[PDB]
Parts: sequence; structure tokens; C-alpha cells
Amino acid sequence: LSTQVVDHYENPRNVGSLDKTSKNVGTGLVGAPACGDVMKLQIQVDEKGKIVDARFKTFGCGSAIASSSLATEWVKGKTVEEALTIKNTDIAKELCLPPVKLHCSILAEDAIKAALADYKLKQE
Amino acid sequence: MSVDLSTQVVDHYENPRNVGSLDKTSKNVGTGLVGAPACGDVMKLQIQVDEKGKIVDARFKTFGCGSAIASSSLATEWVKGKTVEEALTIKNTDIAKELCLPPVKLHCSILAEDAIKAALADYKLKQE
Amino acid sequence: IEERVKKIIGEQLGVKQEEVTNNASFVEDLGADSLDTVELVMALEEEFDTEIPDEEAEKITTVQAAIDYI
Amino acid sequence: EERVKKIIGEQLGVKQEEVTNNASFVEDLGADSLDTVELVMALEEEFDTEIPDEEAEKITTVQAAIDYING
Amino acid sequence: ASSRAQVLALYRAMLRESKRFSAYNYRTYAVRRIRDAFRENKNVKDPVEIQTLVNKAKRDLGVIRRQVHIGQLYSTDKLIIEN
Amino acid sequence: SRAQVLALYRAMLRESKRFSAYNYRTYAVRRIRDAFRENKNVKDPVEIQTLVNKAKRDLGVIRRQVHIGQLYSTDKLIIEN
Amino acid sequence: SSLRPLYMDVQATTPLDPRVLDAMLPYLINYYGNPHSRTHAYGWESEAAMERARQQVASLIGADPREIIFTSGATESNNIAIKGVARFYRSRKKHLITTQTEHKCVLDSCRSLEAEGFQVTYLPVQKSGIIDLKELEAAIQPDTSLVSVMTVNNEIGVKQPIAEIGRICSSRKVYFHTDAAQAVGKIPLDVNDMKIDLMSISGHKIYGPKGVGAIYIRRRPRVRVEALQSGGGQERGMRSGTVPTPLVVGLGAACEVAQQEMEYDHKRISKLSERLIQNIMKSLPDVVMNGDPKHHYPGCINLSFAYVEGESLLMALKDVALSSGSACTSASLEPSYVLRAIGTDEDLAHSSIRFGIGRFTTEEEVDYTVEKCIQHVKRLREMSPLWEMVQDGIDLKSIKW
Amino acid sequence: SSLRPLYMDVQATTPLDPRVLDAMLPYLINYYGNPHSRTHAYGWESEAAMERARQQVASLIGADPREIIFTSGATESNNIAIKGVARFYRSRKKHLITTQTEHKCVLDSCRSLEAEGFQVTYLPVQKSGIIDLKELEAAIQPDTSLVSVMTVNNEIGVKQPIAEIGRICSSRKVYFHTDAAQAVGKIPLDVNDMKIDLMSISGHKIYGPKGVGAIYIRRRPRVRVEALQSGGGQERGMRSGTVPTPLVVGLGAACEVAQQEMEYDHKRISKLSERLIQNIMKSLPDVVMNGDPKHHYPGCINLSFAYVEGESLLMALKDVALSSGSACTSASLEPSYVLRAIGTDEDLAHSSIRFGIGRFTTEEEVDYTVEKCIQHVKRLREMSPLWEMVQDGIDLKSI
Ligand SMILES: *P(=O)(O)OCC(C)(C)[C@@H](O)C(=O)NCCC(=O)NCCSC(=O)CCCCCCCCCCC
Ligand SMILES: *Cc1c(COP(=O)(O)O)cnc(C)c1O
Ligand SMILES: *Cc1c(COP(=O)(O)O)cnc(C)c1O
Ligand SMILES: [Zn+2]
Ligand SMILES: [Zn+2]
Repeated sequence: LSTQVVDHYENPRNVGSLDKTSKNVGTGLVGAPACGDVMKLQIQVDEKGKIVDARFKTFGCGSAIASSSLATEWVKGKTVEEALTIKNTDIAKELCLPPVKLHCSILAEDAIKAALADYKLKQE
Repeated sequence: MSVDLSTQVVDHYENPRNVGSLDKTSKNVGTGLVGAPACGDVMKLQIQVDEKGKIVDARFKTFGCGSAIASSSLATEWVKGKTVEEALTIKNTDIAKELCLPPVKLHCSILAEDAIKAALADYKLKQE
Repeated sequence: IEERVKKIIGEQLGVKQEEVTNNASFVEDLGADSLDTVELVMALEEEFDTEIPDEEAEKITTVQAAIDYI
Repeated sequence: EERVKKIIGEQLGVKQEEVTNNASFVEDLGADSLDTVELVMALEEEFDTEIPDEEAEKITTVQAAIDYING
Repeated sequence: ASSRAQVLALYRAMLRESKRFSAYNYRTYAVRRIRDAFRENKNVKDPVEIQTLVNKAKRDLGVIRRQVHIGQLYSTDKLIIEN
Repeated sequence: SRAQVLALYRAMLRESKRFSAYNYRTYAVRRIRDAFRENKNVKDPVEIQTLVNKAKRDLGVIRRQVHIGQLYSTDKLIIEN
Repeated sequence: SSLRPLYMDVQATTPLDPRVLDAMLPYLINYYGNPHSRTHAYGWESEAAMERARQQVASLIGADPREIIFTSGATESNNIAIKGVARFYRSRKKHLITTQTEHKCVLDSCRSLEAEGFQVTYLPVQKSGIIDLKELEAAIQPDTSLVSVMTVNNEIGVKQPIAEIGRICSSRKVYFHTDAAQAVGKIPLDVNDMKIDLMSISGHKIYGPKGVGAIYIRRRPRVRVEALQSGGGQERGMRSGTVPTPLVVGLGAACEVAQQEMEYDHKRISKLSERLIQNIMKSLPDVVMNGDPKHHYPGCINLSFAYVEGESLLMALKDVALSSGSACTSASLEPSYVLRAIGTDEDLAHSSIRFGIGRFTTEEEVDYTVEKCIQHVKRLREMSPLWEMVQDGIDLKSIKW
Repeated sequence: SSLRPLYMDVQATTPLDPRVLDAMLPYLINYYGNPHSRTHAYGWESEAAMERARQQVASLIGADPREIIFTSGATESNNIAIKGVARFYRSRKKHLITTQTEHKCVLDSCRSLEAEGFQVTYLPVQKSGIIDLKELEAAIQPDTSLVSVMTVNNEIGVKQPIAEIGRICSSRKVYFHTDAAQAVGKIPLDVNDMKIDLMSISGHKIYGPKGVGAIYIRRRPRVRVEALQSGGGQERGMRSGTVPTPLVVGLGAACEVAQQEMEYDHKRISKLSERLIQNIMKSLPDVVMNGDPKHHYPGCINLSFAYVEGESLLMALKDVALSSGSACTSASLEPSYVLRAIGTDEDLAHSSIRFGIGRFTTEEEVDYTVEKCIQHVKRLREMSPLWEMVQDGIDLKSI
């Protein structure tokens, strides 16, 4: 169990929720199949396409919680196109996740991309 | 100081009784040397009888476990001054009862009995 | 925070701090039995890091006696 | 009496005559430092004492040992 | 003619010795069980059964002594709730 | 050093001789003797420090096991007479 | 080198009772003789200790000493019962009956027998965790050789109706085995009153030493068992190998002590269990206890905290040694089959943890664990999306992979 | 005079080395966690100690730690090796090879396999107790899967030619298993140098605790073995059940200490053994040593005292704990099959006793045993009818 995972555990950054009704908020609600690890990650995008803040809530193991906290921390102030380059393998590398817990990283990536997809879907 | 080893057996071992040998040539001594089958326990028992059929003394030498030695010594104590016919009444079960021998050591008693009978057969056979 | 043995005694016998008069007796006044008194004197040994020996401890039956000994 | 000499020989395996009072364990009796430790311990067992290390350090001769084993 | 005094010293000893257990679980269990046990048998009147309980308590006193000593020989950290 | 070494030797012998068991006692004493004597002529200071530290660990073990044997002693051997 | 956490995992193992260690040490120090050495005193004293221990176990469970076989643990015991009975009657009987909540050694032994051509019925359990006796009766076949049902569940603590199962098996002339590893020394057990034919016993479940156990094989209406460990014929030929003297001595000491303190332990353990449950429930809603409280051993309390994942809570309680039947934290990500058997919703299956209250547990440990439990369940709920959705009344419709 | 007798029976079991007990107690007191509890600190420390001990054993025998499986004893190990290997390859190979002097666990496992449709060859041994390699080579069949030969015999102490057997078995694609209960920590063992595929180790034979053992299962060429104990899959699925932490800890400590002291122990043990033998032989005639002294471990000395029964001698030496292969000492009266196999005349087979010299045996113990042995052998010979007849000469005497 890596130290980075413990730091993001309860020291989690950006825990919370945003207003799902905002046309400028993308909400990704993804659940995993194998287990019950569920991640909800919401991002808010400015007029210039930059993510101005993000909040999350996850029901899952410590490694999933930390994976999502790190995820929102990383999408800090990046472009909606920039954020697409966040890779689950970069997450697992950042957190030193063992093979048994990679489903957490795959879930975090999935959540990010689902949320960004929601944003684009609201601009139409 | 032991388990299924009775105290009587210990007395007849640590303190063997009537251990020795007589002169087989005296014509008045019957010597029976019989050995056990499964457990190579061998017993040599000599008895000396004066006129009138009474046993005047008895001696033995035994190659075997403690229960066999003690069984033979007890045999010599019992074969003291009894009738040659009296000795015919010595039963292995009386020995096993006297010593509280478990089933694993009964081979001793059955051998001791045999030895007695072997000695008596030679004596009678000594009278042409 | 001085001779606060009263606190200790009160904790052991569960009596209001006001009923711990120096003239109080463990058995006659505070409702303790002989066992409770044993655990009490041991509690004082542990609180003040002492070893009030048996030959002296046998006579500790009053609050003023306990204060006196220490 | 002062038969510690006997002990010394027993410890060093030397003839009772070769335990001269003026003899030194190492210089004369062929002992090493370990033999000396085991020797003082043997005296601790024989005379029921506890000559401390700071006191044992001064025991280098037979006459010194005899002297100490008198008080 | 009461063995009361003999009991009391025992109680004292059995508590004192038990209080030296290094381990939280063994210490607490030993002390509490000693207390509850003496209290539960306080109303016994049969002298023979009382002597029985006393002898058993002595055997348990030797056991507690030896085990507390060993626990000191191989002690470890206190529990989080100890401080 | 040297004096520290000898002090160690004395300590380990004194503690070893308190073993309640004949086998444990005799074995401990004899092995300590043979060990120090076997290493008497070693010159490398690092290996010497290693052996000394090992001797300290074995001294703590000897203390604890001697105490344990005292708490749970039994009859002496027939050969102790 | 920081402070140590509270031990609340007594179902995995229990500490040695210092009395037991005192019972063992003489044979670890001075009495090292082999009990099978018949020709000297070391053997005699070792055998004496072994037989004394045997009588101790028999006294605890109400059997004859000759009916107690020493083993290396409850796992070996269950292997001997299932494989031995199954194989002995193989020529005429090839059907066995057990339950789906049985320990993994029973289940996997039965699995190997299935791979060997046997028929096995794994009885389902009601949502309470207790089997339905009628399905047991109707499931028994004429070629049924063995019925195996554990006494107390190791994960939820439910007590099965052992006595009635014994009556049923007897009336059907079927051997009855019980895995009692979690019951010996905690609840009364009498093989004759319960019509029990074989029983499994674990040493380290009742504050005894690790690496030793026992199996009761009834000798009255004699029970036949094929030995699995070949050798010199120790233990009436049922378990060849050198009887580990110190371990069995410790086992006997543990069983005797358990017979002495069973009632007291049940009183205070029950009090602490009720305290923990009642205090946690009054402060946290949507917490569900797994297992029927009407037939339940209070020392094992399995609780599901809705909307919170188990391992996240365990990580929250870094100061308390606990366990959970959560998919996460399991080698092969796999949810507890016990919880699946009682029909637990997947969320609560992932939201369950097990508290063990034992001979040495203090009220302080219980209160500390309760407080941290409330605090961290609250914190994790403020972090949980399912909580938020329930408080908002969303509709279960997440997206997967 | 309730004094205790000398222990000269190290082959049956040995005392704990105080180092091993000191290694064990913390896990009997404070570190009581289950090593398979992965979710808290108690389990973590138990697992840590267990794996460290594994590295200790492997280090003693020169194996990879992944090749050490913990069991309840050498008996369980031998059962796992023989029955496991035999069962795994049953589909294509049903012949096994062992010897007539192997321990009863190997023999009875082979017996059960015979009841399971396997054919088993029990190789005879020369009068020296050493198997004949030519008969081993010639005995292997195309469907031979496993060869089982113990390293050192527990009744006579003879050392088998392990390395050559390994070469032969390897060259024939046959698994090689050895019951090493009597060799680990007493004579050098290297699994790779000896081409060994499976090996059994018993804790209480090497001053470790009773109730724990190990089985070495090679991973290099890999060996397939069917698990005998069903369960949750602990120990790579080979031996389900909760690993007894204190026991494995003690076993590891015993292996490390044995690796440290093996040479010293062998030197002084051998010297004392020669002392005992030479001193007994010079004072009692017609005493015969069972087993070739040219390839023999000095810790196990089996001697037949002609014209004297074993148990009577054992009772004579009430001050020394010994053993004998005399029928008149077994529940089911049965003479040592080891002695019968090496061709000892049945009579002398009944006259054998076994002296074991161990890490803690003293020279005083040896001299005492020798003196009492001489005294009581003479006394019993003056009581022996076979002695008398031999001095006078004769043959049979009926049955
Ligand atoms: P002095 O007359 O000058 O003596 C010479 C000495 C040794 C003191 C010193 O000058 C010297 O020569 N040093 C060179 C080497 C040395 O000092 N070695 C000291 C360390 S030796 C060592 O490792 C002791 C071995 C301990 C093992 C004992 C184990 C006993 C069994 C344990 C039972 C539980
Ligand atoms: C703990 C447990 C076991 C384990 O048995 P061991 O061999 O002692 O490890 C078996 N069955 C049950 C029900 C258990 O709770
Ligand atoms: C002592 C011995 C055994 C017994 O193994 P356990 O650990 O007692 O189960 C097996 N084989 C040999 C060669 C032995 O000497
Ligand atoms: Zn997870
Ligand atoms: Zn006999």
C-alpha cells in the first residue's frame, strides 16, 4: 500500500459535488462491473475551455478513493482537450497501484472521459 | 517409574530368584530348555527332586525381556516343595494373574508354563 | 493537586467528594468491605509510587490515617 | 587453608610445586587472559565471593590471590 | 478461626502481581476476573469448599507470577489507547 | 577494544553457569569457551565487532532462557552427584 | 515503532491464555520426550501429558477420551471426517450433504470428491443464515453417506439447529459431522445430547496454541473412517505421525479453562456485543446486522454499513484489527460466498465488516471502536455518491464498462 | 532418589535449543496474529516472520524460498511427496521405487498406493544397509515416476549415496524424493548439487519444536504434486490450513542455528561416538555394530549385544533413556525390519539397542552409559542360557 494512496486517502482534495444543471458542468457517473467501486466526478469549464474546478465522490476501496482524488487534482486547470491525455497508466504509476487494484485507475479514467463527454453533450 | 509394568514383575526382575544351574548328570535333576517362537525368548529351567517326588530346589537362566525373566523366577519360587503332580497344575493364567501381564507380554507366561512341563518330561524320562 | 488522595478514595469507593472527611472510616463510614479496602490501599501505592508494606498497611482504615502515612 | 594454590594448578594444570607465591600467571604459569578469567571465576565459586572486575584487574600473582582471599 | 486474613493477603497479592502484566489484554482480564471471582464467592460458608477455592487461587497465583515475569521478558509496545 | 571483550567473556560465563539444566548449562559454557578461543587470533576489526555483537545477542538470549528455566525447573539428572 | 492497534479479529485466531502457555512451557523446556518412546521415562511422562489432555477435551465436549483423535488443526479434522467417511463407504454410498455457508475446507474437500465422482448437495440457507430442516430431510438419499453442517458460522455467527439435525440423521441412519471450530468452549456442546457422530476442533480458536486440533469420532455406535495420513498407526491408526506433546497439552489446558469460564465469558461477551451493536445502531442509520439475532453467537457481529465500502472503512479504522467480506482486500477479487448465500444486496455485501469480541476484550476497546466507527462512517458517507443519490432520491442507473 | 535419567535417544526427538525457544516465545505471547489476515498489523507481522523463516530453511538446504512448503511434520511431508507425485502422474505412470529400510510413513504410503492399483518395488539393502545402485538402475521401469530413499537411517544411521541416486534419477526423467529428517542440520545438504526433487524435513529432529515440518518441492525443472489437504489454498495451494506461526518461526531458528553449528557438532559428536564405541568394544566381546562405519552418521549407533535380550538390558539401565529394535518392546510384537533387511541374524536382531548422541550430550554422559552398559551386560550374560550353551556349545532346543 503506497504512501501516495494514503495521502490521498483522507487528505482527499476536492471532495464534494457541483450543480448538475449547469450547462458548463460535466458530470460523469461511472460504476465498475467487477465490484461495486462507483465514482462520480464533476468538472466545471470556463468560457475559455479550461477546467476551473472539479469535485468528486466515490464509493470504493481506499485505492479507488485516492485514484479519484488524484484524478480531480490533476484535471486542475487543464484544457478539455488537454485532460483527454490523462491515462490510467499515469494514474497507477503516480499511485504505485498493485495489479489487484488497477480497476480503480481504469474507473477513474472512465469517469473523466464520461464527464468530459457530458460537457460536450450539453453544448449543442 | 513405569507404566503397564507391574511392581511384582519389577521385584522378580531386579531381584531374580533361584537364578543358576544344576548338574544335569545327577539323574535326579530334570532340565528343560524351551524357547519362545515369535520373540526369541528362551528359557532354561532346572529342577532337582529328591526321593518321594518333592522338589528340593530349582534354578533357572532366561534370555528374554524383564517379564520373561520375572515369570521364570516366579516359576522357580512356585516350583518349590510341591508334588511332581502338583507342578502339573501350574497354569499360565495363574502366572498372568499373579503378575498382571498385559496381552502383549503373555508370550512370557505361556513360555514359563512350557518350561515347567519340559522339565517334568525329562525327569520322568530319566526313570528307565 | 497536593494530598488529593481524596480523589483516589472517591474514585475507589464511588462516594461524593464531600463525604470524604478526614475522620471518615472506610467500612463504618464509606460503605466499603475488606476487599474494596485492599484494592484501595493498592490504588494509593500505585498513585504515589510507594510500597506501604503489609505490616504498616494493615492499620490504614481512615482517611486521616492514609494522609498521615504519606 | 590457602589451598588456592591447588585451585590455580587445577585451572592451569601445573604441578603444585610450580605455584610459587611470587609467580605470575602469564609470565610464569603460561596462562592467557581467558585462562585468567576462568581462574578468578573458579575462585569466586570456591571462596563464595564476587571480586568485581575493577578488583579482579589487580590479581596477577598467586600471592595477590592468596592475599585477597583473606578479606 | 476464620481464614479471612489468609484470603485477604492472597487477594492483595493476586491483584498486585496481576497489575504488573505488560500486555493490556492480559493485565485487564486478570485484574477484573480476580475481582469478580472473589466477589462472587464472598458468601460461601462451607469451610472445605473455601479451602478448595483458596488452593486453586494459589495455583493461579503461581501461574500469574510466572506469566507476568515472562511477559516482562518479551514485552512490546503499548496499545493505541494506552498513551 | 580488549578489556570490553574480556568483560563480555566473564559476563557470558557467569550468566551461562546459572542454567538449571545440565545439558543447556554444560553446552552453553563449553560452546562459549570454544568460541572465544577459536576466535582468539582474529585480527580484522570489522569481523571482531561482528562477533562481539553476535555475542551480545547470545548473552541476552542466555539471560532470558536461564530465567525461563528457573521459573520452570525440574529434578536434577542422575549424573549430578 | 508506534503504538499497536486493538485486536478485534478473534474469529481469525485468538491469543494464548497465559494459563495455557504455562501448561505448555514445561514440555518445551524439560519434558521433551517423545510420547511414543515406550522404553524410558521421557516417553512415559510425555504420554501421560497427552492422555491427560485427551481426557480434558472429552470432558469439555462430553465424549469418551478414546473418541478423541489429535490432529494439526480443524482443517485436517474436516479432511478426515469428509474424505475418510466418504471414501470408506464409497463402494455402497456416494452422496453427501453439506451447506453453502460451510467453511472453505469442507467445501473444497467436497469439491475434490466431486472431481472423484461423488455427488454432493450444498444445502442453501435462509436469509437468516439458518438451514431449512425440511430441505435436509427431503434431500437425504438412500446412498447418502455423510451429512456435514457447521455449528457456528465463522463470518456471521449464526447457530444451526445441531440437535434437530442429529435427530434427523439418526432417524435416517446417516453419519452426522459438525465443524465446531467456532463453538467449542463458547457454547455448550454434548455429542450424545446432539446425536453427533464426528466433530472438528481447532486449538487456536479457543485461546489454545496454533498448529493443533482434534476430531471426535464416535466409538459407541461405532463410526468407521478411512485414515488419510499413512504411517505407523498412532491414534488408533487414524492419524499417524508424532503427537506434538506441547501442542496437545496446551489444547487440553485451553479446553479445560474454557469449560471453567464458559458461562462467565458468555455473560460479559454478550453484554459487550449488545453494547457495541445498540450503541452503533442508535447513531448511524441504514446499518444492517447480518444473521438472525435470535440464533446468534454474540462474539461474532457482522454489520453492513449501507453506502460505504468495507475496505475503505477498514482503512479508516487503522487503529482496530478487523475483517470484511468485501470483494476488495481479497486476493482473487471475490465477494464472501456466505453473504451471497443469505441474499445480501451487492452493496451491503461490499459494505460488511466483522467485529470479534473475545475472552480478553475490554469495554474500552468496544467504546473506542464504536466512536471511530461512527466518525469514519460519517466522513465516508459525506464522500459517498450513493448516499447523496438516496438523500436526493435518484434512480439506480449508473454506467459500467 | 527421584533423579531424572540421561537422554541418549536423540533420533526419536530432541530438546528445544534455547535459541529456538527464544525465537518462538514472542509469537506465543504478543504476536498472536494469523499470518493469513491481510487487513491488519497482527497478520502482517505474522506473515513477515513466516516468510523470513522460509528463507532460513531454503538457505540451509540451498533452495529457493518458493520451494519450501510448511507442514505439520516429516510424516505429512512424506505423504505429500509420495502420494502427491504418485497421484498426479497416475494417468501415465504407476510404478514407484523405495527401499526396505525407509521409515514407516513412506512404507505405509506405498502400501496404500498398492491398494490404489500402483505397483511398488521395495529395494533390498546390502548387509551394510546401503542400497546397491546397480539394482536401482536395473529396477527403474518406463512408467516409474518416483524414487524414494532416505538420506540417513533413523535406526542404524547409515548414510545413503544421495548424489549418485540423484544423477541416475535425473538421467531417467524420474522424480527423486528423500526423507531427510535424520540429515538436515547434521550433514551437509544441497538440493541442486544432489539433483533432489523432493525432500522431507522434521522440526523436532533438529532441536526445533514438535508439530511442524517442511517439504521441499523443486521449482527449477518444476515438479507437479497433487495437494492432499483440501481447503482455502494456503501455501501455493499445496497445503491448505493456517500456518502455525510460532512453529514455523521455531523451525527456521532451528535451521539457522543448525547451519551455524553443524561443523562443531559433527566434530565433537563424532569424537564422543568413537569414544563410546571403542570403550565398549574393548571391555565386552561379541558386540556387533549394525551398519557400515565407513558411511555412517556418528549420532546413531545401533549395537547388538550377543546372548542378551534388548528390553532386559534397557530395564537394567534404568538411568539412561534408550531404545531397542527388540520384538519384546513393540505393541504388536515385531522385530526391527531395518535389522532384518541388513541380514542380521534374528537372535542378534533381538539384542540391539540404539544410542543417539546429540548437540547437548556430554562426555560424562557417554562414560556413564558405557560403564553401566558393561556392568549390566556382564550381569545379564551370567543369567543368559545362550551364554552358558555357547561356552559349552550346542544346537537347537525345541520351540
Ligand atoms: P588477552 O589475554 O589478550 O585475550 C585475547 C583477547 C581475545 C582478549 C583479545 O586480546 C584478542 O585476541 N582479540 C582478537 C579476537 C577477539 O577478540 N574475539 C572476540 C570475539 S569472539 C566471539 O565471537 C565469541 C563467540 C560467541 C558465541 C557463543 C555462543 C554460546 C552458545 C549460546 C547458548 C544460548
Ligand atoms: C479458523 C477455522 C478453521 C481453521 O482450522 P485450522 O486448521 O486450525 O487453521 C477451520 N474451520 C473453521 C470453521 C474455522 O473458523
Ligand atoms: C522422526 C521421523 C519421522 C517423524 O516425523 P514427524 O515430524 O514426527 O511427523 C519421519 N521420518 C523419519 C525418518 C523420522 O526420523
Ligand atoms: Zn476497490
Ligand atoms: Zn520377552
